[PDB]
Amino acid sequence: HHWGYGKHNGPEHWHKDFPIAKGERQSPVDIDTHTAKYDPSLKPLSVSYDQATSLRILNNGHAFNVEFDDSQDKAVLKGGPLDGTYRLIQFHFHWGSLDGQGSEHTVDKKKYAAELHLVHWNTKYGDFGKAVQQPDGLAVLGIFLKVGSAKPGLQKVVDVLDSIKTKGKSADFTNFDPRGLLPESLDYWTYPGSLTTPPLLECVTWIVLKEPISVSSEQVLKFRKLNFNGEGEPEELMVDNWRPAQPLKNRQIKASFK
Ligand SMILES: Nc1c(F)cc(S(=O)(=O)Nc2nnc(S(N)(=O)=O)s2)cc1Cl
Ligand SMILES: Nc1c(F)cc(S(=O)(=O)Nc2nnc(S(N)(=O)=O)s2)cc1Cl
Ligand SMILES: [Zn+2]
Repeated sequence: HHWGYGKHNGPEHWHKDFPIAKGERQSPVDIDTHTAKYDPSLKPLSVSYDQATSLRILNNGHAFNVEFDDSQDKAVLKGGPLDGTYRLIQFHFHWGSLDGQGSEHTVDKKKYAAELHLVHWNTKYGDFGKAVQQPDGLAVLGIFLKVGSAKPGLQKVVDVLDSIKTKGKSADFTNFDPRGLLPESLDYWTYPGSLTTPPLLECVTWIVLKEPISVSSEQVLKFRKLNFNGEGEPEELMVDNWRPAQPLKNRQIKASFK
């Protein structure tokens, strides 16, 4: 039936309905830190989220998305390998059933407990819909989450999760500041890729931060209490909603740091 992360509709099945699954620039990929090359042509990365307007949080049966108002440039990503301005539309996470797995991208094969994706679209293309029809339509800022100390800026998300336990549920989630989810350093790796979930469109410039943010065991645990299924259907814990590393093929990963 519908794609998912189960044994019969998981990552290894997606190619049947979404051929691009075996394309040339699929994500995520393993980040070989030694093979990644520092790039001088990379302009300073700019993350301007002070005017961010969060609107709501929703369970789409695959993960939960915190959406933002992107009708105006309020939260934009610029600089780095990007040409132009990209507006934040939503962010979500990917996590595992255990602390030892969960991230989509990996660093020297190392898997983190989870991974944060802040999705942005290129303003030159008018809307998100048109942006996903362009090779450079999107820019996703990926941040790894390791288990350790609690991340203050993530608790507001964690505490609202009970109100959107099942697929289809959503709740007002205004005045949330995404800056509270950013690590100290902005050092990153970047490469051309795709969405990590169907339709797996290859319209993404990936920017993955090197420094992980640390979250508490209890914060991650609450992520695992969510449900893939709908309210009246049998319970299936929302865990391991990540796609494994895909072939890098003809691509190079650039580092913004030497
Ligand atoms: N417009 C547009 C786009 F959004 C994406 C891709 S693509 O990602 O390179 N190729 C695929 N086109 N459809 C695909 S799917 N979901 O496998 O059927 S992905 C090509 C074009 Cl031309
Ligand atoms: N066409 C199209 C698209 F390319 C993407 C999304 S989306 O759900 O908002 N975006 C996400 N889908 N995958 C994500 S990931 N894990 O960041 O690569 S972002 C929805 C539609 Cl309808
Ligand atoms: Zn994602």
